[PDB]
Amino acid sequence: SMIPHSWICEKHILWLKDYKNSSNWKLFKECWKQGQPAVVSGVHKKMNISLWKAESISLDFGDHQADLLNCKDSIISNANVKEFWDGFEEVSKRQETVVLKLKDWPSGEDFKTMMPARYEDLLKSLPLPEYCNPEGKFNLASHLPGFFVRPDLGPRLCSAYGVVAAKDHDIGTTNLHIEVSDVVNILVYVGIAKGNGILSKAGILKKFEEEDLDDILRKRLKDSSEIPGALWHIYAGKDVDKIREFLQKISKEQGLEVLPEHDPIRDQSWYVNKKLRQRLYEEYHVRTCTLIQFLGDAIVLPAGALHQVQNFHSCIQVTEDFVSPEHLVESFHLTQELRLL
Repeated sequence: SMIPHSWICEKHILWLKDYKNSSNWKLFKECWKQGQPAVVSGVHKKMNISLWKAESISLDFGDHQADLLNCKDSIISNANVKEFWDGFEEVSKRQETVVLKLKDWPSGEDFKTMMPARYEDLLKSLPLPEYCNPEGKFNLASHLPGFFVRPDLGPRLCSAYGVVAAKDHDIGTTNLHIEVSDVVNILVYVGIAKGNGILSKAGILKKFEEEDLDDILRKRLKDSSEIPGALWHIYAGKDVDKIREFLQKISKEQGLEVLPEHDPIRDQSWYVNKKLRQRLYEEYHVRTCTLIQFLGDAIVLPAGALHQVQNFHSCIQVTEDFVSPEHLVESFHLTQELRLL
């Protein structure tokens, strides 16, 4: 009856250590009720390696044109999809180089229909299936009529460079934002970049080690079988109002503050860098949870939580609005009353 686990971020996040343990949902249930996020590690061991590599995604889907975003300014880049992928692990092939992201490509029904093998593999591999799989007893997603859920309810593939080559840790690959539904975020591929004098795998490990981490996290990082990809900062949903007030104030101390009653959280315009996070804590006593997402880690966030992401290596993440076996009771009404209003 043992479910291997620990807590990280001063007991804010449950770490389920065994993706293979079929009772994970029993412990998750109790922490989730309290609004605690969770991380399930090792999900890449269930997944089909060959579907999720950059090389295979690039080959299979490289013919579809899409916009590339420069993560520093969120302006659409001149780069096309082929040049994006060419630069994923080869810094010399990048447009100082910039941090590009291919966001939500593909996503929603198109992910399901145009990448059906990946979609099938995702379904088979989702952790906490009672809560995250469409057929889960506790997942309402498939059940709620149209009006009550986000219109974009579905899987999303995101791929982006790490910020390391640009040498600019003020860049977020995912800016601070709120989740309208519960979501699970799986890091499915980590690409080590080379070229143009970029810091090596070992130097990037050192860069991870220089962050303010929990003892538990540093220990994980010492394990050469685990591959760290991205740095996350996660906020409790109950702190949303204070964070918004803080960013508005910071916006006013800059220029920026022309428009009245702008919502910097809705705008998705901020990456809250180290200096700002420190200032936020002092001024509002809002704590930052720091996580490192390693390959195979599935980060499970409740509706209302806020987070931002900064890839260090190149990363491919798949997100699912996160469905749910075993509670034909709880989360089979967060899309039984949520497709619907």
